[PDB]
Amino acid sequence: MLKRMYARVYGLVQGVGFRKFVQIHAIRLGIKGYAKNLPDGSVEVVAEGYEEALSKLLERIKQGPPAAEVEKVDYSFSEYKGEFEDFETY
Repeated sequence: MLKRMYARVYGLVQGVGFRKFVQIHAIRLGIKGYAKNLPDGSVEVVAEGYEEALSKLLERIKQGPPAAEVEKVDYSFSEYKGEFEDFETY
């Protein structure tokens, strides 16, 4: 039922509202975790919730808002730990 999803996102994905787009969708889907800006310009997303919710969020992560140029997303799944209480940015 529940999983953790990790995604790393490459392209033009900083300074373009990419994480605001991801956050709005994560909240709608009941997902907790975070989207973190890495120094190299990539974004890490850690997301926990229902597996179907994560599948839907992954679609949005790959899509991005129009200003974002999403070129590649590497992702994987692991055990839901249930420790996140909100969806944050770092």
